Amino acid sequence: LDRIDRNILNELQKDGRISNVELSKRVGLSPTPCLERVRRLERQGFIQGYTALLNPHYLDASLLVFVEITLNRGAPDVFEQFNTAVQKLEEIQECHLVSGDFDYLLKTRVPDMSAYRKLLGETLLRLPGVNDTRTYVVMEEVKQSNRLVIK
Amino acid sequence: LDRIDRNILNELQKDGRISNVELSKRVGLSPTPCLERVRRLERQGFIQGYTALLNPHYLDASLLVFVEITLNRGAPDVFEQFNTAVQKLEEIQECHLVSGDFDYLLKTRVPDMSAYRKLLGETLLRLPGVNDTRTYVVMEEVKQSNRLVIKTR
Amino acid sequence: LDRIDRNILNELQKDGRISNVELSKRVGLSPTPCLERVRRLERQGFIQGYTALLNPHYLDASLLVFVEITLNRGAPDVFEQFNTAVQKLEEIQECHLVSGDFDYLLKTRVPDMSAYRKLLGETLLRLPGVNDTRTYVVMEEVKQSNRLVIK
Amino acid sequence: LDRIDRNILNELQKDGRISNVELSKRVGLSPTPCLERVRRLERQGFIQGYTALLNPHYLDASLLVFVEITLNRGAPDVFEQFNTAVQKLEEIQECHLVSGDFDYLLKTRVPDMSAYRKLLGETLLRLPGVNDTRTYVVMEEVKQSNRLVIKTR
Amino acid sequence: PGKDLDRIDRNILNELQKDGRISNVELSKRVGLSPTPCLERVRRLERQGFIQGYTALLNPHYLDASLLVFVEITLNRGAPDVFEQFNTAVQKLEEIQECHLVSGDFDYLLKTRVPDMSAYRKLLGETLLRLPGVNDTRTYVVMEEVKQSNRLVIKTR
Amino acid sequence: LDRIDRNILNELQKDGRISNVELSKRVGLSPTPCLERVRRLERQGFIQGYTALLNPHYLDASLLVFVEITLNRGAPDVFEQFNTAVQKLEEIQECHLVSGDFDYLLKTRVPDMSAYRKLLGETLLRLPGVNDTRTYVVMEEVKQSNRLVIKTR
Amino acid sequence: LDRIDRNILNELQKDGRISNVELSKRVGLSPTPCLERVRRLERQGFIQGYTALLNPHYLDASLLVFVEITLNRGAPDVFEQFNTAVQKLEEIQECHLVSGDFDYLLKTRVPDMSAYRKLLGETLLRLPGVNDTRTYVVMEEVKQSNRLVIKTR
Amino acid sequence: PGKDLDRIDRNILNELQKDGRISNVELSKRVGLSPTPCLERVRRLERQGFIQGYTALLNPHYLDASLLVFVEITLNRGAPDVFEQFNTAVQKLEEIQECHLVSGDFDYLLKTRVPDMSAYRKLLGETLLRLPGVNDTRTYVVMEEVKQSNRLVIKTR
Repeated sequence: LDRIDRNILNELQKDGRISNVELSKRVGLSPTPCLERVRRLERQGFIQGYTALLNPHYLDASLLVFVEITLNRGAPDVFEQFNTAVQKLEEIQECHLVSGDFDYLLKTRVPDMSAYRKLLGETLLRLPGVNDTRTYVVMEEVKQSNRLVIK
Repeated sequence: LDRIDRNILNELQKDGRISNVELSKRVGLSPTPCLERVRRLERQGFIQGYTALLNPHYLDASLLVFVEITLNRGAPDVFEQFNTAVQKLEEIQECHLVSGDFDYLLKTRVPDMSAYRKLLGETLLRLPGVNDTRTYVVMEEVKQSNRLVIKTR
Repeated sequence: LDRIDRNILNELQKDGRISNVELSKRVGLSPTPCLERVRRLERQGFIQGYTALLNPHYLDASLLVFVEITLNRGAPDVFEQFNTAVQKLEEIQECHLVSGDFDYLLKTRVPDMSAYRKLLGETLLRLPGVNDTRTYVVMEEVKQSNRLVIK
Repeated sequence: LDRIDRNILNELQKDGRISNVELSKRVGLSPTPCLERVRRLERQGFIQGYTALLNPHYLDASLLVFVEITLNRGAPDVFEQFNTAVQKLEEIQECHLVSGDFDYLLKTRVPDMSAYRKLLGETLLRLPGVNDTRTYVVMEEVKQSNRLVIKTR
Repeated sequence: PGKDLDRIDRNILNELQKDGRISNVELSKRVGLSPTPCLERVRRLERQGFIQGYTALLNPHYLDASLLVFVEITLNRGAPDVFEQFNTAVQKLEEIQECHLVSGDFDYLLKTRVPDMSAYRKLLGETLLRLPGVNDTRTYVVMEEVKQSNRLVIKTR
Repeated sequence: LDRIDRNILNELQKDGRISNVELSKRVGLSPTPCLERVRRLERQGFIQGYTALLNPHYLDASLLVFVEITLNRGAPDVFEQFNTAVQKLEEIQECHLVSGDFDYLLKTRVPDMSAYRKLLGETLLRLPGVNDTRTYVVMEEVKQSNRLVIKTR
Repeated sequence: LDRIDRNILNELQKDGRISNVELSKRVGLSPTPCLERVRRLERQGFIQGYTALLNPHYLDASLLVFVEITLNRGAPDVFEQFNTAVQKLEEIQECHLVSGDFDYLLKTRVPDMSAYRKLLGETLLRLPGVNDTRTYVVMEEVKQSNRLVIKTR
Repeated sequence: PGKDLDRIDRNILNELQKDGRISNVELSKRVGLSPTPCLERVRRLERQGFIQGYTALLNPHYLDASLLVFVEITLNRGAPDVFEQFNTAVQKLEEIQECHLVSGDFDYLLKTRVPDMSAYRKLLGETLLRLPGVNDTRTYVVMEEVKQSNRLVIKTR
């Protein structure tokens, strides 16, 4: 939880394609000193992993859509079971248990407007305990970065 | 739109921090032969870039919250203004313009439940055009991966 | 308004590509007798015209979307002017002045989810007098026939 | 995806009832040379078919009305059932499955305002799954053309 | 252009509604024809259905019913007859003079007349919300009645 | 209030065209006796007058439509203007000023849906300072009686 | 009610920890005199007791959340069960049974948003015959005083 | 794991809330330490902020306030301070003991106490709906109070 590392944190999420060469340079250390420090950050918990970003506008997935799901609270394992079922599906980026008129907010991604339809009713609406599902297609995404705010 | 490149992609996202040789190790290729190919993907538009994923639990953003915002269609630049004004605010991660009741959906991470009350109506409600702002706090984030679905085929 | 013509009406909208050869045959007359009758129906008002149907799933227009528009009643020519402005736009199949929470129901058609966005705010939301616009994209069209019901 | 075929299409829709030669008259082609080409479009999938457009004002369908229907998500076959049950009803023209509040949008033409009250709750409300049905009658239809947008280019 | 409604029967109708107690004799004078021909005339109108009946008008102020209020009933459909069950259930309460099934955000527009506000509050819910399956209700108390005439528009040409 | 009177009113309300010889038989009294009572029952102000009921469907007013009208909150006088200016309009059968999200509620009848579109805007929207105007066509007028509730006890 | 008493209550409500020597100075009377009054003021039942106010933020209860709970309309006894079974739950600060779209309203406090997710479902959803359960986290508790309104006049 | 709250100050707190009039002496006995050390102890707690103050509890039944009702206020945002203007405006009416700004379908959850139903009806609108810009309101009358304790949860370990 050292403060000096915060720089190694921001730059790292800024360009995962930065080896000790440039990573352990812009910071203010040598290719070994803190490069072993950013390594410790990978185990400490900070860095959970690394990944590359892509533009679905290319790979069949140029269509993003959110889905509000409201399932009827029946058996105590209502959510527990749901979560341990929705995760087993990769065609859905996110999913959160919120508070209000609905319970979950899935963020599924698909190619065409036709694809999504097929996703729901076949599996999405086939999830355990679902009762109502309001679909919201995004006509324009103006911001999307899992990057946090490191000072 | 290549074949082997697909596995390349799937591999890079399954693990971004990979060495040149390792990146072309279990893919079915030779070191020098195919490891720089990724550059054409980065030049064209396949690879948008690379980034590290940190745990918001161990950083100053332990709390997450969504918001349904509705912009008042006053001037045609109603949307244009919102967009070119919400980006500057690093407090919010994802921002979308959807169809339906509300118009925008913002996924924001405020360190504390109060911080959000602060973010809201001090830099949030004061956004270019806005009628209502229904907020939905997340009690349990169960899935969160910006990873797409690359399928060999 | 002859009854016997109703058959010539249904078949005609059933296959516009039916010349006197087959059209003036299935009915029960000769290639001349009523073929001159279906001609009269074209002037009488019944037949307004003929057209061919296509599947946008091919030609860039595989994305259909409805838009509820609610404009603030300001000057008496509020609708009059609107209608004499929205018609001058071809990228919109239908448009009706309804009664209720909103005033109009446009049926615009476009290629990608990105196209539509560009349509609105640039022109759609630029229409004279508009104040609120709720967008509804169709994820699945299960029926679409301008065909009426002739008995 | 041809060039001249585009003008062909635009012409056919601008006027379906056209003779073989006339269909290839002002397009920039010769009679026999290009008039049967349309067949490949009809065989492939470009031309869905031809139809005549009659005035609902002079027929027994002078009145038009839209309806926002919401189906209750009970069984996954909730949609499948609605679909394979609304087609059989020739009383309704267009039926769509949209996203948002309600789920379906039906454009129907009932001869008289009463006829609709009849159509509704006698063959309408009794459809496979349904919670609410908000109706919006049309006071003035200003635009109605199934014509698409073919642009030369 | 049909209907073919007698140029004279029209005036008859307009007259009867304008005044529902007019004598046939005077009536026949106001329309021209002899008394007898007018009687079997209004009769054939009162027969067909053009005329549903006659009634007297009372002052909603001289009798406990001064307060007039409108209500909007948006009910939940779930028994393909709900609109019928509801309808054939509001015809039993004289405390409501008009019930209509309109399109839009709500389904029913009711016109109710009660003496007090608390008289309405009573009618509301204790008999109103309890009506055949209904979600919520919007209430609009009349502040002033500028126009109110059940008179139709007979085109006496 | 005289019970026989209250009974006269009721009977009369049920049907006023009835003869005194009949109205007398109902209340159980000689013709003249209460016929002079129904007379004073008028003069006093209990009976605003008599009228016949006509079926709109048979004539020309099958389309009954209620309109919700709101006025500009600017000049306060507008309302008083609106009032004495909306009575003249024959097509407007009833107009009430209520308290709530809107200001007035007009009950109008017309033949064609077009007729309405004509009324609205050519004269309806041109009314003394009008802001909003929401329309509600009726699908079924399940009840319409100006009859009050008199208790014959 | 004695004005001095009503004044004693109020003063006491404002702050009860104050000494009698002080509470006596406020009401303008010798210590003993009304100190015996505040005593009978207790015994009678006007004062349910005394308590200190603690800031939740400082301790561990910065997340205050209200939950709307509905029960199964089956067995009527459930409610009586729910009641005497929900009091034991320390995390549930307040529970009221109201009339409306839902049955109860519980005010609970927890440290982490996780803590809530834990409560809800592990014990909260396991309550005596519960049907629906809508949660409402609070962003700002702008007012919280069990103080009543006593009129010192 | 911080805060570092004295194992003894905790019991102090729990005690003070359990009973707000306890004598310091008795208090010091209940926690162990001598009276004096306990006094400058509760003081440093009453100083920092752990303790906001002391109050007596009155019977909402022996005083006109028997009826308790909850209301849900969903207001319209349009003056980026509306939430502040509203908040700093509900703190002037003692007839409302709890006002919270929660997420979801509505914005405010208020807890109001009035003697009569008509007393509430009065508070409602005449002072309620008139509050700093608010759309509509939902009302929930308490039928029975099963649990009600402002007591927090001090972990005396």
